[PDB]
Amino acid sequence: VQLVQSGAEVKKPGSSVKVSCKASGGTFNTYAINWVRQAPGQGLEWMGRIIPMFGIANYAQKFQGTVTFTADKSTSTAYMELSSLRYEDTAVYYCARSAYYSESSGYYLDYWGQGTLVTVSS
Amino acid sequence: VQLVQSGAEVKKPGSSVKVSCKASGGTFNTYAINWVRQAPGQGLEWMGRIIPMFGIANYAQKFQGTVTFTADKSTSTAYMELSSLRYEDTAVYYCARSAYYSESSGYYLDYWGQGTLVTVSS
Amino acid sequence: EIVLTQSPGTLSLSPGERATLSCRASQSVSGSYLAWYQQKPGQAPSLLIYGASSRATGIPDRFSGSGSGTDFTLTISRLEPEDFAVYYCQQYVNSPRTFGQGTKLE
Amino acid sequence: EIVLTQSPGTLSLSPGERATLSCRASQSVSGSYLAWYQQKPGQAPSLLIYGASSRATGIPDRFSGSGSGTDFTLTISRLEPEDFAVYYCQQYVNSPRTFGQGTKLE
Amino acid sequence: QCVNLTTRTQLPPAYTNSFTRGVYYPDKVFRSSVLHSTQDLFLPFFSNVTWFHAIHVTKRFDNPVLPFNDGVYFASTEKSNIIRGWIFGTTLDSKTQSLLIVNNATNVVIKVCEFQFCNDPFLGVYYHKNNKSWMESEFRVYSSANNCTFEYVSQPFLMDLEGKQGNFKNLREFVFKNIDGYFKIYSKHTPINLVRDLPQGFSALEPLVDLPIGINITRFQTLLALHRSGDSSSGWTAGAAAYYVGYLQPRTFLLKYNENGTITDAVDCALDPLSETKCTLKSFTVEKGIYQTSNFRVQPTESIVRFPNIANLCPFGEVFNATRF
Amino acid sequence: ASVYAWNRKRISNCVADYSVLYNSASFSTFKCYGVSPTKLNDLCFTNVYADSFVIRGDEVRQIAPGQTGKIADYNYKLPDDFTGCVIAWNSNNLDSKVGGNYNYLYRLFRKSNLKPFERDISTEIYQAGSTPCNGVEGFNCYFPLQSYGFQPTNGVGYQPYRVVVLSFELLHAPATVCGPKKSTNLVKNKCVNFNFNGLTGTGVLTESNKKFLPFQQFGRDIADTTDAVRDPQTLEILDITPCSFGGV
Ligand SMILES: *[C@@H]1O[C@H](CO)[C@@H](O)[C@H](O)[C@H]1NC(C)=O
Ligand SMILES: *[C@@H]1O[C@H](CO)[C@@H](O)[C@H](O)[C@H]1NC(C)=O
Ligand SMILES: *[C@@H]1O[C@H](CO)[C@@H](O)[C@H](O)[C@H]1NC(C)=O
Ligand SMILES: *[C@@H]1O[C@H](CO)[C@@H](O)[C@H](O)[C@H]1NC(C)=O
Ligand SMILES: *[C@@H]1O[C@H](CO)[C@@H](O)[C@H](O)[C@H]1NC(C)=O
Ligand SMILES: *[C@@H]1O[C@H](CO)[C@@H](O)[C@H](O)[C@H]1NC(C)=O
Repeated sequence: VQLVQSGAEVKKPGSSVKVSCKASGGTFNTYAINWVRQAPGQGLEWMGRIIPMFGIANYAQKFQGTVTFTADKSTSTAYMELSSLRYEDTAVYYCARSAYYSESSGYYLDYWGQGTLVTVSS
Repeated sequence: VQLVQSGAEVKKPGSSVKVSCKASGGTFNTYAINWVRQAPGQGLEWMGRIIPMFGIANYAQKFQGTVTFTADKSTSTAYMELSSLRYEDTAVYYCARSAYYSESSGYYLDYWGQGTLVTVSS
Repeated sequence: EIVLTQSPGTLSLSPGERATLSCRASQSVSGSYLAWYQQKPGQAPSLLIYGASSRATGIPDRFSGSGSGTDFTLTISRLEPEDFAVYYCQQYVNSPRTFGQGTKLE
Repeated sequence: EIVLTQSPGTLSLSPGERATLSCRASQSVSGSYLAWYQQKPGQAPSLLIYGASSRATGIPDRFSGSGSGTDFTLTISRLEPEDFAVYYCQQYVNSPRTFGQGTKLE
Repeated sequence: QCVNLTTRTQLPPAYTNSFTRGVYYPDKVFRSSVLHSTQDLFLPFFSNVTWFHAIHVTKRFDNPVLPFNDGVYFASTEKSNIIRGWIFGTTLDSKTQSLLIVNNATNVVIKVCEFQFCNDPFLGVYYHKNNKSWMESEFRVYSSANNCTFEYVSQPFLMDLEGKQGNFKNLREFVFKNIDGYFKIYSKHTPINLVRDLPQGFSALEPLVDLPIGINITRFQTLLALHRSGDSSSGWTAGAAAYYVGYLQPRTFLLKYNENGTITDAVDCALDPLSETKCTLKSFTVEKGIYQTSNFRVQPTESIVRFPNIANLCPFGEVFNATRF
Repeated sequence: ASVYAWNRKRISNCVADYSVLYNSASFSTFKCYGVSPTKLNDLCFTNVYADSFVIRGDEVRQIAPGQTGKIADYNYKLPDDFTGCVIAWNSNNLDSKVGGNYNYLYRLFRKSNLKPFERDISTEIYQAGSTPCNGVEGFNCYFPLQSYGFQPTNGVGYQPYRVVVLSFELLHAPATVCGPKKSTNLVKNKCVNFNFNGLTGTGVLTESNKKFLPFQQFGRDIADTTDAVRDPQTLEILDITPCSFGGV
């Protein structure tokens, strides 16, 4: 219901970072969490999804090998790791909901966090 | 848009007559055709309506059994038949179009023909 | 069956002031299903208005309805000499749709 | 890979009227696997619709989808000033859940 | 629209015996040079057949309704084949869908739909003196049709449709069987040279076609078509028409098979003890000698009940309807 | 046909090319109910009923089993137990005419709902008021049949979709319509599992000199076992013999 996001990251180019999306109670087990880039002055791009219960993370062709997805079953916190800061990697990453089931075959993004701004500096 | 009809009828009393109101293209299907007596030196009297598409003609109590309404789907022409010439049947018959559909304001005579004169002679 | 009586039956001469020619019915007109008509001499009637006040294509908005219930008004800004035709009312309700008797007949 | 192209890129122009936002895809959207999103400036997108026309919790039914095949409609029946926001599409049919380029962006 | 025939004289049907007639292939299976014994519906040898004859020589149309047995044999001795189909419908009043066979010169149509069939069914064909042609101008059988369960159509065929008087050139054999709402028609054509006699010829009937009626059927009707040179009902010329109707009864039947696979000959085990010993021996010739054939037992007239009945009525009502259990 | 006058045709006594329709894929909606797009489609059907009607794109969803709407309750009801396919494809070029084509009609209002196969062709004006209509269209009287008015430049939701509802019941006892049945080729001179026209067996096929009658498929010799069988693919009669076996 509430998915507060980590603060803006001061990451010099080439330095790795890990975002901290925080799940409310009952959020990880029932529904999947998906990550979208939301590049500055541009559209939304689907990086991938994370099912915390089964630890399964699958990524799109573009982002493969460049980003690492992890989730913590205890403390209910979602993480996204950037391998290094490439120059175009500046963005406002977002964590949102999914369904990943049969009866509900709608895998839409129910609730989105506030967002984290990564850049060369602040 | 233009409804040329019959002009004048040379009918000795008791002799039947048929009127030939001509509908322009797209008029017969979309709109019904209505007939008005317009008796000489007198007012306008609604004889009835012809629904051409479904061949439905319904009459007022006064004119029932004395007049026949027919319409030709091919050639788009409207016809009205008088059973016989009674003495009061002299008039200036008029043909006019109204919309049966309720989704557009209708049932009011949009456009009228020139008029058909029935008399004892010319 | 519904009856209609137009009240100003005849104005012999043209003084050009606005005239509020009227129509009245035994049972109140429902949903304002009434229309006015312009019948110039020697010619067929032409639709002037429909509903209660909705105007018509090619007829200027000087012709103005102002009716409700027993719908009773057709007004003009000024009375043109040429524009002096008998004006009729016909209800388009389920009744026989028998016109009024005319309000501008010389 | 099923690309989506939103057709009215800037039809809004501070709109005061109902809209006809569109989305079209290279291969037809199978089983209405599309969604819409409300991205108010400076904030995250909010889900507006799922399936083809199924509405959302806390979003009024004035927002109406009307799509099939190449699902293409988001219709705001009565447009509100606060409701102004770039609107996005997303297809979870075959695609790696890709999005469109945004239709109500200044 | 149905109009019934008038002035038609009625006479009781003649009784003739039909022997070694109406046997048909029991199964579609091919058998070559094998003697096969099977139990199937078959016309008994020397069976009584009701004989309805239409002879111009009032004018003797004889096409009455006949009850439909599980197996029906319809031998017709007609040179010109004036008969044009049969109505296999119990109600005949559009209550239920009915199989209809109609033969016309222009086309031949078979239908399984409900129709207001006439009480007496006939097809009218007319001839004109100035121009020589025969066509059916009367379609009594077809009336209004409501919603139909199954619809069938048949390939067009051309027939003379002209009345003939004389010795019948050919004999047409028909077997009608309905099993599980599916109707089987068996057709045979045999040349004959007899004025009205049933010849002593073995015949085997192939299945012409199989159709699903889809309803329970217990009655069938026969349609006889008239040829005419006023009002049509009052006066007509019958021509020469003879048709025989027999009812099949299930019997064990011993059938010879030739190399072609057509039945060479068949014998009825049940009528004759000699025939039954043939079927037990599985050969059409009996070897000289006594052979244990079957078992004889007597069935009973009635049923005697010898347990006395007490006047008192059992108090099951006491036990079942008791206040407290 | 128009939606109110839904046209029905009976598809009877013919094999059906179900596979080619799938291959065409000219249809936007292929929602099949009960039969599904499968081998079950390519099998025996007692009766096939085809229904055609040109409807609104938005109303295509309505004509599904257990759904309600104006088209559903006033023009063509749907069987709740419907076993069949609903196809909708765009006829925008074919069925839209410049200035609108007002020939296709629909029933906005009707006195009650309709039965699953009800064809109401009545022109009687719907009455919603205490006043009887008496054949004059007025207030409290609104014509049931209204014209949809398809326009060439309009949204696809407001563009025509031709709909050919195909009803297939699944009992299949009459079997008047059947699929191609996926006939194979001949592989004689080797032991094979043969199934010529419904009799599964094991044996080697060879040329047969026997002349079967036209109404006979398979042949049985003495002791009631299959000896020769006619494949109906090319009306060819083939002799069945067991492949080699014996003790060691
Ligand atoms: C004729 O048929 C009847 C059955 O209706 C049968 O009882 C009778 O034996 C048959 N033969 C004669 C000569 O009557
Ligand atoms: C000619 O034959 C036709 C068809 O049998 C028939 O209708 C017609 O009455 C005959 N005679 C004339 C004079 O046309
Ligand atoms: C046939 O179907 C029609 C269509 O609804 C129905 O009115 C009728 O009752 C049915 N039965 C018969 C015997 O006509
Ligand atoms: C045939 O009769 C049986 C009687 O048990 C009945 O149940 C069945 O519905 C009937 N079939 C038809 C097609 O009328
Ligand atoms: C099949 O019938 C023909 C006559 O048509 C006959 O000559 C032949 O001997 C029969 N038997 C065969 C081909 O085994
Ligand atoms: C089998 O198919 C071929 C090719 O379509 C055709 O020529 C042949 O007549 C078919 N056989 C039958 C019995 O229909």
